[PDB]
Amino acid sequence: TEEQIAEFKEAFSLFDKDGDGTITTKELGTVMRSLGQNPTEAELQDMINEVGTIDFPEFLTMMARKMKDTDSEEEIREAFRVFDKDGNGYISAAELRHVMTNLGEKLTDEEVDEMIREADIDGDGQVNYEEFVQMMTA
Amino acid sequence: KIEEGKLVIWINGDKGYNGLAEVGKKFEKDTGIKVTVEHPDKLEEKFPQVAATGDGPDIIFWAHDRFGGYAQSGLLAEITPAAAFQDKLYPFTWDAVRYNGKLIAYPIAVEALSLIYNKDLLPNPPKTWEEIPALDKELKAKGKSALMFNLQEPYFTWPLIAADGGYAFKYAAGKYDIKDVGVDNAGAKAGLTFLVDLIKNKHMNADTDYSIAEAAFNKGETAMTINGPWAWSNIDTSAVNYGVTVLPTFKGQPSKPFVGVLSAGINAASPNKELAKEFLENYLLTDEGLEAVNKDKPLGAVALKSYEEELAKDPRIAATMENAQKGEIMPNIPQMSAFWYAVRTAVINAASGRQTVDAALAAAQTNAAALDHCANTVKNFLRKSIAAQSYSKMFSQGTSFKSLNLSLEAPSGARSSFRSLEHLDKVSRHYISEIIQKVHPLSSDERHLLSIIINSNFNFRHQSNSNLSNNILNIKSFDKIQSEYSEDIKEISNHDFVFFGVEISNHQEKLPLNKTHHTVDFGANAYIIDHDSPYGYMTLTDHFDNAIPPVFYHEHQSFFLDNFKEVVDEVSRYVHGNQGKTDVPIFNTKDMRLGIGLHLIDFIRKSKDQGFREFCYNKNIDPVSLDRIINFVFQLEYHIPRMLSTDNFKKIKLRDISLEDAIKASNYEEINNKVTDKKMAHQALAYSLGNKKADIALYLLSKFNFTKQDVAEMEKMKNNRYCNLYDVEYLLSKDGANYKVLEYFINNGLVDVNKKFQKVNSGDTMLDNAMKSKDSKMIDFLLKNGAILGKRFE
Ligand SMILES: OC[C@H]1O[C@H](O[C@H]2[C@H](O)[C@@H](O)[C@@H](O)O[C@@H]2CO)[C@H](O)[C@@H](O)[C@@H]1O
Ligand SMILES: NC(=O)c1cccnc1
Repeated sequence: TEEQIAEFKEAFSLFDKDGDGTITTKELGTVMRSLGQNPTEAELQDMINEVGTIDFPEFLTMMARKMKDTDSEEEIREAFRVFDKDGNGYISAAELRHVMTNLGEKLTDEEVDEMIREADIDGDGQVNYEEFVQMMTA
Repeated sequence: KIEEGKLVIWINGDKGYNGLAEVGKKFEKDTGIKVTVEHPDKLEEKFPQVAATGDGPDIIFWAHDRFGGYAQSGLLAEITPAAAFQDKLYPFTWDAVRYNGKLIAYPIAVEALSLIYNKDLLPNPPKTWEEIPALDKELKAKGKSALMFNLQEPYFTWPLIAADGGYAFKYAAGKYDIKDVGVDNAGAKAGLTFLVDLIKNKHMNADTDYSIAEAAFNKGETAMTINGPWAWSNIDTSAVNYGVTVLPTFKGQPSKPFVGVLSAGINAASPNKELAKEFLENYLLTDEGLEAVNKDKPLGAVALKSYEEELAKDPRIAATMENAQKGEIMPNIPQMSAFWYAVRTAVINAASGRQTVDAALAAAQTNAAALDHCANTVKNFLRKSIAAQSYSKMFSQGTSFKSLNLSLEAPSGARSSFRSLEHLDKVSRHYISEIIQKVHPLSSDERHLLSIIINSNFNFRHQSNSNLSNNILNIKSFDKIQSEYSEDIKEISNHDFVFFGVEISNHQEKLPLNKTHHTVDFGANAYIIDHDSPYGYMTLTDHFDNAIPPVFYHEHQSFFLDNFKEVVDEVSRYVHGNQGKTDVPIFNTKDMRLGIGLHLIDFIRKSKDQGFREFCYNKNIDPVSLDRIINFVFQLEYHIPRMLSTDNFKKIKLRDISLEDAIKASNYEEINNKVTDKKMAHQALAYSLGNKKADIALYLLSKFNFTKQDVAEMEKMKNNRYCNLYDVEYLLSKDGANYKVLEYFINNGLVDVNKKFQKVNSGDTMLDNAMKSKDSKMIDFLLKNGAILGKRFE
């Protein structure tokens, strides 16, 4: 479920002590932490249960498990639309502030106000979330 | 856990478990396999608990709505009936037990609520909910009531909530839309308001539950109840002459009961799946097996065509199915459980007066639709957008990136897309690959040290003489502060980032370890956060000045001068990549630790200081020594886009903030704490003028009534670094930034416009300073207010 990146054989080579295409099991977590992965001790021991040495083939499949998918533009649009009372494609600054203040993970009021100011590209007190979400896609 | 060679069955206590036990005893007579039927309380909650651990019954009975959740958690075996058996049951019943295309249970019987009424009290039952208050009033003349039914389970109130437009999950695009919930729309509010008004007007009691309503109807105390076919047996045992009929309409619309299909699932953990199939297909779902269960407590409209052909001649069953046809088969999606819980709470709170209908249903809507997930999606997206703005500003305005192959074209639209962020990743990628290629054959000591660094957490320290926190820490980027630039700031254009020093965190020493960054102590308030930011970026030095200074500038100079040798003459250097001195390596938060470790490995490998090398390659190096080494070889600088706003931080007061440092930081708290009398105000005003803090100067002048004699006193402050050297009038006029202060002093008669300086540039006047700075506005102000032009001999 990954390609082009090839994770990093590069990173892999840093812990290939003998250059035999394999690394030790006890270093596995470290090599995944060097690439931005934080698997639990239980998941580490369970993926060690499958095989101590691990090779680059098996190393790739393990990182694909923990790798999470980016939210899609459609998913972002739907998350916005559920709070769109009019369906017009606009959410007022007050409505968005209520939403982001009282639902989901707690943020500071300052962070919420910064998000609203950033989303209100016309300064009209309204947020055109369809335009804003399409604009963020390169 | 589940024992082989027998069948344990769970079924709700309101169903015919004795008749089911008789089916089990016939199974045992044919097979020798014992069947035990139990009816534990809260079965539909106890089954997922015990089954997730591989225990529980072999067979679980419940309405089908709970089963998709069970199937999603892996608790149910797929059932494998062949064509002959499937043809014995109605097609729509199999559809009720299909989840993600597979059959996850055997359907048993269709359950729908009906209106049950006492024919002796009420020969013509009401057609509408609206006429029930007047019927109750008539019956209350003899101390009886019109209607009692279970108000503790939302199943029984749902037909009314749904009548005028309430719904659970809308079906659209080939599935139930888990984000289109109809629990707080107008129809749901109208139905629940009708129920609440029945209670407010004393036609019903909010505490009525299943047992109370059943007892009242079966003793003739109330004329009507709402219940399913399983209840009929007890009414038969009671004296009451009852009918079963269509639920009353509300606002002219049918009540719409949620219809359940009593179903039998096989535990995925059961070692008796074949026996369970044999029992369910060839003993229970037969004319004889269903008849025994039904004779105990009626099942409703059974799924087995051959038996239902006769049961459907019963007007009570016809009425059950008429109510079902007005209602809706329940979804079996996993979201049903949360839905029911939400609606239960709403009903119970609204019935009790604890909440209004509007508030109860609003909260139930948010819970049933799981709007926390959507709010989080929105927040995460907007945070990412802010970060992309900061990174586009840097990569598209920073001339250093144009000198390299790393520039970004200015954004096409009114804001940057996420490409800037992707750019960041690629940039970090670049600097990672390069450094890897420089040290690829890694030694054992080098690999051990890199691993130690990979597994280290960081404290991020920001020092200031400003008051940046109360309960909330708020740090703003330079660009954000001014918006409420020199070419040096243009060189990098990372001025929409917040800057942090970096320390190793896994230690029990007093924080912070370090108080200087590139020899600068940025202030007495050290703010420390202990976790990475997802969109931060790290440099090994100050991004604009990537030069490590000689050791006698370092904060812990004596440690390194004492304990090492050659490394003292190696550490002072430019830290950069292959493209030259301005090739500053840039790492995202993901790549930080790898890049730091590899650059540290490179420096250590190039070192002739063997004592230093051995100090670094100590297998048991403690984190404080590690931080010493990293903060010696580097001046790590972490950058967080736009701002830091958090309640999760530490503040450490390193020292008192001096009066001048408070003035320079516009720290009004420290200023008010310190400047309490006229002499401190003298000092503070001199400091404001010397540092060109015009707003602070004007604040001080508003708080104290300055006079000519105050100015004379200020001139005598040799202990003030500015008035020691300079006249007050010099300080008023040297930089145009003090113009508004100068104006104040002139307009209030505190200084003579023509006062000749007695200190630096003695004999000059303010006009001389104004002309030197080419400050046309100050020049003109002075001349308009009586400045002398020119200089004669005395
Ligand atoms: O009240 C919520 C509840 O409604 C249904 O439970 C019914 C069940 O279908 C009937 O067989 C009978 O036992 O009465 C129950 C109501 O007390 C749902 O099947 C159930 O999941 C839900 O929690
Ligand atoms: N304000 C600070 O402490 C700081 C840290 C790192 C770089 N620049 C400033």
